[PDB]
Amino acid sequence: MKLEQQIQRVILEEAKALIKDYHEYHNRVHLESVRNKKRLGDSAPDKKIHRPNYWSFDKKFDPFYVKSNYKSIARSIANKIENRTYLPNEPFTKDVPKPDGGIRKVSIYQIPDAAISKLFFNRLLAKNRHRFSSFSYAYRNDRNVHFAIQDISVDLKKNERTFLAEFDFSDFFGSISHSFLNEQFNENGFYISPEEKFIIRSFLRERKVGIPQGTSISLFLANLTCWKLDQDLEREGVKFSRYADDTIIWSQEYSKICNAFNIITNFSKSAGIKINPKGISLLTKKGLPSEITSKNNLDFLGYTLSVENVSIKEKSVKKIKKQISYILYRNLIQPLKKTSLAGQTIPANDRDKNFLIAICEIRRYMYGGLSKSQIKDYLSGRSNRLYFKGIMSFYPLVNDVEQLKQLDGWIVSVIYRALKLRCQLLSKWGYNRSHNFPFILDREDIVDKCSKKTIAGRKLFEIPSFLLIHKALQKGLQESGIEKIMNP
Amino acid sequence: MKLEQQIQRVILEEAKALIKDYHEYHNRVHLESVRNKKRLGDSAPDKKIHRPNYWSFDKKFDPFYVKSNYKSIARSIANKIENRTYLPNEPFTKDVPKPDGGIRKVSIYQIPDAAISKLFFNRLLAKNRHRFSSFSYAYRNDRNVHFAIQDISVDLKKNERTFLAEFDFSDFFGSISHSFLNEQFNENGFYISPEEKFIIRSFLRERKVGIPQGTSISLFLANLTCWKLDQDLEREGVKFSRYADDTIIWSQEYSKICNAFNIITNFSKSAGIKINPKGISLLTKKGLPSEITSKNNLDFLGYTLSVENVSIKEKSVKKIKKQISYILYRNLIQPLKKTSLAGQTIPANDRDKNFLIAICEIRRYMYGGLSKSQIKDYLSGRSNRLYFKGIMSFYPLVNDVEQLKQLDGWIVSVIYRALKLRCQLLSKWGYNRSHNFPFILDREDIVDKCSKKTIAGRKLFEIPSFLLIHKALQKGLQESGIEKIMNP
RNA sequence: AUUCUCUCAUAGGGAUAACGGUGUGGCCUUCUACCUGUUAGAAAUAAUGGGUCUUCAGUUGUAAUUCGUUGCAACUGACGGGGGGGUGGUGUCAAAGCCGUUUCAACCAAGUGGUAACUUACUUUUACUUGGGUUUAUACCGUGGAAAAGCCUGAGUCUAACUCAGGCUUUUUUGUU
RNA sequence: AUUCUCUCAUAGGGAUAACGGUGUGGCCUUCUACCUGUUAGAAAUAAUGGGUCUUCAGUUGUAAUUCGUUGCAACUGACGGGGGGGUGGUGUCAAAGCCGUUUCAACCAAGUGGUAACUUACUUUUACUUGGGUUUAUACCGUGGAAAAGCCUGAGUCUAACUCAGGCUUUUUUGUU
Repeated sequence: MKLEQQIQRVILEEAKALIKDYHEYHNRVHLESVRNKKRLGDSAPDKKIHRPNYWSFDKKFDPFYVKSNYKSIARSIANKIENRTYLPNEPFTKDVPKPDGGIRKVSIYQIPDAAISKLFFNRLLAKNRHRFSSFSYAYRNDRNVHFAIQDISVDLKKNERTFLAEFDFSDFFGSISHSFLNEQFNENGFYISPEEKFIIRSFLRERKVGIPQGTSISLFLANLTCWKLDQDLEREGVKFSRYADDTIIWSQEYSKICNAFNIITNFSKSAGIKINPKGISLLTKKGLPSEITSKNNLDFLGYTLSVENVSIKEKSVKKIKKQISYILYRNLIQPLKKTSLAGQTIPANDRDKNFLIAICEIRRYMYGGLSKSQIKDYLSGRSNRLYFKGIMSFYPLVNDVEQLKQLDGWIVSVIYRALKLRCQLLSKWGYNRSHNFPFILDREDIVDKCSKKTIAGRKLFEIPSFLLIHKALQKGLQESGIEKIMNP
Repeated sequence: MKLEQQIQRVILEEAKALIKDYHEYHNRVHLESVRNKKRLGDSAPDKKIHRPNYWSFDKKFDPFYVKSNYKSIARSIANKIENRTYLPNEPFTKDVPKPDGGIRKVSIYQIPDAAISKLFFNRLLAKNRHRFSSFSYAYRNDRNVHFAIQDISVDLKKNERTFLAEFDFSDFFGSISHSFLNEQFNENGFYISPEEKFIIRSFLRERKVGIPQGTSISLFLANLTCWKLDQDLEREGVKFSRYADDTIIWSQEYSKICNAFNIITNFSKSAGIKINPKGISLLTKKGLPSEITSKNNLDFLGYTLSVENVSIKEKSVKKIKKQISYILYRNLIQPLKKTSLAGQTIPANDRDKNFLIAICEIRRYMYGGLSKSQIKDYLSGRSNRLYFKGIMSFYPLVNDVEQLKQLDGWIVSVIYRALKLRCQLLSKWGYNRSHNFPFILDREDIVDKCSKKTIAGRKLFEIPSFLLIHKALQKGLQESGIEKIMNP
């Protein structure tokens, strides 16, 4: 297997994946434009197929061009690597404002460069996995981060007291001396081949100071750079997880966390660049008090972890509520708030197509489109597999029944209120439908009525419930684990 | 995917693997009997195809019977699991004498029970991998134990003073209360499903006290029973590895090792059964002295690990020498020590077929059959892949050039001496061949002459060298890692 | 029968001789520096049959250098143990030493009180075979078929002896070849 | 051209209109409790069209029990928020409270100084769609072909005006369908 053939395969697969994503993009845009025409009538805006802007910044950001000449690109890249002259082209960088007031600098390399990065740095990560720490993730959406969450959750539940602290490694990775990185190349038993060292040094030479964040090379270079920090924190006995440019360190002892702070600074001085906490707190039971500055629950990647349970962060709950409310608004209010309702089917005959579309959109967003019979069949044993899609799939570890029950109530209440406003708007337009099915139900009846309603032999009006899919998620976690339910 | 179908697949695959192994066994026996006929002439023993004894102790130990009625076996096993009456049949148990003076009780379950054990306990180990420790292995031949070795090796090289201690958990797993095991079923975030709990309890009920060792269920149950010991040792800051019923705990601090001893004592008390050391020592540079009872090098699974290098254990070197010496003896002396040399080709015309067979046997044992051109192409870059088979494949981490150089000298010397004895014996039988090629070379010439010799255009007289394949092993470790060279 | 198929199936029924593999060589194709006859051929190469090195470290010169280092020469420094018995120089006031010269030893053995054996072997596991796939020959485990030999039992004539029937063991060819 | 093919190839040449995908439905097949018309049929079922629950905790009885627990009934305990404005009881010496009664609110909002909008959207990533595979219809991105309309430029007769040629933009059908 020659290197040129390997580069060919990698570049071609990356290009094909991007092409497939764009094809599905424009197909989705067309299907949605057809549905939106049906929804907003003549007011429906016209389709607008966009192509990513960075496709034009360089021709090699474009999947279609790279697929046009991936053989020549791979040929030249292999020759440049063999002659040790290869240097990656500049990536597209956009500065996104971090909510904490910082700046996260994304880097989108060109398809050839990204392909080479994956080919080599996935190999280096696989070859050196046992030298790296446990809970080290390059992205804050990585599916494996929940393992770290699980650990902290378990610890929080068991430990009488859990001291925690947080750190921002953003500036560390923005400006870390590449000479320090190079000093780590032959330490901690890392198996880095000479050609791999050339590719690492080439991607670093393309940069000037710091490691590119959010890239195929980020995880490996971070682990290689922070290997001594990880070793010192493990020798102290604290547990830690690095996700992107954030690090959480928790322990059962105050002295241990203090010494961890000391370790981070010894590492900061040795690296030439400082690491600053977001800082330190104690997590205890809600009833019991604290001696040091403390909070009841930590917020860790969309989870509010407490000594009593794991729940969804209020920001994440707000996002869920935003999506559900906008589903209902888009399908049941926005069309009726236009200047003309021409081409928009007005509900009649005890049938609202808009309400079915909205309930189904909410069901897709939450369950992934599952029926309550499917979920109950999984919960009973009748069925041995239930696909776990939707928003709850991203919160597999939630065990807060009260939160999900409250969100159930909120879903029902918002359905009632939006339907009432839809009736009011319809009546303004001159279509009395209050007595009809979708607008006559009282709130304390919606669920029941919609549960009984059937169309095409399938109950497509049932109001989706977070608690049912939570039951299923708990069973699926106890039967398959986290990794098997966050992707099929 | 129903449970019966899953059991069917597993039982059939296990039976087929065993059948394939037996077929290859008798085919090998025949090929070797043909070669041995050629070697020992009329004195050659007759073939004797054996079948494993345990195949007859129960019909389900026999792969062929299980393949005969694997459908009925799977049907009944699935029904028994669903009705929660399944109980594994007694395994075959032979008590082997451990060199330390102990007894290792191996357990060979029947093909159905082994298949079920794999099906469920591999799932459990995968689903709970992140809850387990790093260096936990169920066999002392597991390919991943070398990662643990690598870790300690690195530590030894970097640390001045590496306090080590060793522990025997043999009696712990021989008699651990199954109630303690059951108490751990709902701890450390372990995801164990109800059916998995039934299967664990069934395999335990089949036993009475302790965990079966050397089985598919050994690793998981050992991790589940020792999870709190692992957590305590990790909080202390010591690093440890459990291989089978052996545990090595190392640290850079004496206080940490002493506190680890205290932890093991407490865990022994909480389990109702004691854990005894083999005990506590300090590993330092060869030149520098020590305070406490100390040794220059620890012996860990075929490795003599020192602060200066990693070498092969003297017992393992003895084993290598035994195999090479017997190869030469069998092919060059034993046939000539028989009563009659009838049917045995006597060397003449400057060709010794026996010497070629012996050199090729040694090459297979050492290199795996590689040519020195293949190894030099890998070492140079001409060739990008060299399969790593033979004895050195089991010692991928050796970096002791002196040991390999000494073994090179020993190979050349033993070749010379065995050839000289072959010449003497041949002359007794009345066949003077001292002037001929295989009996004329001086020791300090053997390699050179054998290097230049060629047959079929390929140099199959070259004396195999440990150091060349060590160069190749080092390059392959720096290019592919441990996991990729211990199995292709 | 280890094949194929039925039984509310970790066990039992049937029906056919096949099923499952092994070494060699062939094509396919994965990667492989240089120099060469001699076959084709118009110097483009291919199959073939002979040969050479190919690694690591330092020094120095040179080019790049984001000051971690990197490409190229080209010079030497290693690149095949240890032990026993004699014997020469060294190399010192003696002597350890350590240079080399010859003999002994199949290994353990640089050791045991002593030293032979062993590979379908001993064993804490000391464990694996030649990049992936497929078909001309030589085969293999089991099962089936055929023949021969030996032994035992029973029946007919019956002093002997002969014939028939049943059972058991062993050895040879083949359909997979 | 995003197809196919050549150049010692991160770039350039050519040749053809195709390539790459999407929703629906069909078969294949993975797993799916019970009760039912009405179609086939001799009660063996299949496609169909309607309906019910299916989870968790405790108590008790019972069977196993390696004393961790496990199968089965069968009884209740939860199993769809919060807020604002009025209003009844409670439930106390007042009052917090907390039972229920009606209205308001699309969400954020249990809040902002104020409250609307928004899904190809905002964003630290807030990220994904209905078990696997394949073909009748409706399509999609790009490219190609055809037609129509508009604008600009040049040429001939030339006051006008007409004709031709070139370029640019937009909109419609199809070969993939």
